[PDB]
Amino acid sequence: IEADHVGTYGISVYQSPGDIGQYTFEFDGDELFYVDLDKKETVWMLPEFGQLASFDPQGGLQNIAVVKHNLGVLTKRSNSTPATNEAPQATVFPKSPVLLGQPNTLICFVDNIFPPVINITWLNSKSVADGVYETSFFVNRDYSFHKLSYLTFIPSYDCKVEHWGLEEPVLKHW
Amino acid sequence: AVTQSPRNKVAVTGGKVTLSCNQTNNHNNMYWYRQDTGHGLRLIHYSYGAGSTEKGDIPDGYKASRPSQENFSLILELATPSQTSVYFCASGDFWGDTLYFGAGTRLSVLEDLKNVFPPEVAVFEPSEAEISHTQKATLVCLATGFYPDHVELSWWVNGKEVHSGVCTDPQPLKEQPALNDSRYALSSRLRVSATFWQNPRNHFRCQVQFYGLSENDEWTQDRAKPVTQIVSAEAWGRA
Amino acid sequence: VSYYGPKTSPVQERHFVYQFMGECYFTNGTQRIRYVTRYIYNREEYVRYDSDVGEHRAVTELGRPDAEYWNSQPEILERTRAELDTVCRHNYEGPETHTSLRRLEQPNVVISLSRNTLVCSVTDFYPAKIKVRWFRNGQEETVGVSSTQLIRNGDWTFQVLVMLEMTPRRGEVYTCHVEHPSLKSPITVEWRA
Amino acid sequence: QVRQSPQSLTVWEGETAILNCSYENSAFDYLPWYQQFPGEGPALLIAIRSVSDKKEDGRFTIFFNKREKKLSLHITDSQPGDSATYFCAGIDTGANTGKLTFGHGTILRVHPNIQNPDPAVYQLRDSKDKSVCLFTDFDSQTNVSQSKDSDVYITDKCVLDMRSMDFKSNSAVAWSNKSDFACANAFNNSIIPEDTFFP
Repeated sequence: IEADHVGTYGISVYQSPGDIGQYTFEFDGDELFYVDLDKKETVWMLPEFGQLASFDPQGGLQNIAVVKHNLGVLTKRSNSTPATNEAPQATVFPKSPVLLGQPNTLICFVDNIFPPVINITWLNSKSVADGVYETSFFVNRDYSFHKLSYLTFIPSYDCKVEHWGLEEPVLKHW
Repeated sequence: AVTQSPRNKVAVTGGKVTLSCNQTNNHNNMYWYRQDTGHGLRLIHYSYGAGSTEKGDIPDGYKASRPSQENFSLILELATPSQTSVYFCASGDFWGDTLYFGAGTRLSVLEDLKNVFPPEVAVFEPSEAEISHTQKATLVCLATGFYPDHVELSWWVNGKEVHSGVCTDPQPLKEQPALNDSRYALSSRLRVSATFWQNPRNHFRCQVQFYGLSENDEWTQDRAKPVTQIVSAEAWGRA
Repeated sequence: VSYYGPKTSPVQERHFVYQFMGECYFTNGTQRIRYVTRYIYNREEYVRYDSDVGEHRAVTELGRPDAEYWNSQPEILERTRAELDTVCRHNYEGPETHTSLRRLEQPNVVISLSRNTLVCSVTDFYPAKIKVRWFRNGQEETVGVSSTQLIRNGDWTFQVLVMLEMTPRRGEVYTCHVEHPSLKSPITVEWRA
Repeated sequence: QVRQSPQSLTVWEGETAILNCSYENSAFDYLPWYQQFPGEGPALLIAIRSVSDKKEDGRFTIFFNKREKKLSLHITDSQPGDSATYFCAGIDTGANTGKLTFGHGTILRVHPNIQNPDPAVYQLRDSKDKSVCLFTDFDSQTNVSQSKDSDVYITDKCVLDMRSMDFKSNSAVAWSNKSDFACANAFNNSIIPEDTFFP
């Protein structure tokens, strides 16, 4: 469908087993906020938006409850057919023109995610977990997901991915 | 149906009370409220489904537990006099326009159990002046000196419970409003026809259900333990 | 202002996935809103409401139990139809006007010789509308110029890189020309050879 | 916050009781009234949406006014079986949260119809610590107030049994061990009809 803008409101996603869920808002392909389900708190992507608008996270919690219910009923209805794993793909690029001694942000872009559970972790072949920000799962037109992982570092690095439908982890070096 | 348990309970400060709510409506949302004069109904804790509990507006002092879709329980680990109240449990569908409440639980939390007394009950026979003046007879029943106010009054005429001609106070009353542990009194009236009252074969009885200590509770005084009991008084028709 | 989400309609190792979405399509502001909710089980959409239809519809056969059910109860169906106003129009006219539609980050334009080829890196701007053109000594260059697609940084900013194949002859002046709704007048960054 | 007025309302059978409600949040789009009978838990009486300026349900009617954010429940041909506490509630259903905000309730007492009024004060027998006096069969022009004398207890608003059918009157009862307690002065502190029977 054609439009000037798209608002993708109330993206609720639930998976069993494991009881993992996610509730997000989106505008024009960008995440307004996700509701943290453990701290029960609307977490805005841009804090400024968090100072200009508001959203009650309890609505996210009740929508997640509904989607858990529907997941049970439909899990039974189809005679318990399981989710089919998939092959995710990554792509690495920097946020700014890379400048030695001047920091900035590195971006790893995984796509074709289904189901939504990955370890997006990093490679100086040796784990680095500090100064990393992950986004929440974004919704694709094909109902798989994509997710960005940002790594901040000394402009001196492989993005390792551990999904289910990937036989062995796939490292995408820079 | 939404049913609570227990429906009456007396506790001492620093004890652990567990109000417990069950619902059989296949509803997903469950709520815990308390009712107090000057405050209306107030949400304590609620829940959208099994495993989750959300804080209401007044969650301090209480913890909640939703172990399954049909069970929602409210817990007071260090019970306090300020938590003495009437508690109500509710259920609701997703996006439901209706809350479905339970019948309630009256709970008192007391510093000392020394002020738990059962009621003294008395029936007062109709005046002959009212009989000769209106051809109606009004019996009046008094229940006095009880604490706390967990009391239900009923009239029994010739072995069965009567409802016509009955009106009782909606809430008991303090016999000494200055004291903070004043005992309570309730009054009721049963009006029958004068022809019915004067038949000395009819008997009339005022029964007062009082809720207090239980079996497992412990009593440390000379007086009989104010257990939960029926206390009645009776009058006989006459000439 | 407040954001409202739609109301997910309820129904009546091996893993299983469920997903719901509320899509609002605005053209010319709120002048033409389309509202479509989607119910997805195991990456296959099976039920869907669509304003253009005005009632739920099954997309796979498993959708017939819910569509027919959600169509039967007016409290639901009327609510989902009215969400085109209570969610879409409300969010656009309200919180989006204060946040997404008021955001204006103007870009950072720097030129740098890559080795020949110049690179005009245009970073950190919002929204997505942008024009970038090369000039050589003041005449628009459209041959040997290659731009990346629009790259979305994820933090509500975009970047685009425009590379021009050229040859540095001392005296020449190459300029990168950037047009964006956040700029009162276009940005012109020069690189003298 | 929801604010209800008045806190107590007393009505005679056949009258029209009007319970008033006002709220502050402009976003409230659903306002339900819950009815609570004594000893019971509240139940949904009648509800209105903000898009409507009313709601008819038999004898119960909701008059809504969105501009002033004011709400009113009319009970016509009030029956003694309507004596109960009524709660006004409001919720922004757009927030998907499911928390009603309850008012404080209004206690409605509906007095039963007296065919012939016959105000009188009677002295009841004790059946072998006190003696009680009964004031009954008074019309709408009598307001029974409490005693100026602690140790003199007066109850003035009994609630008819919900199942009662045949002998409904809203009497007042006074009792006291006291000393100078007789039924002539027991109601000294209230405004009594002049033609009040004193046997």
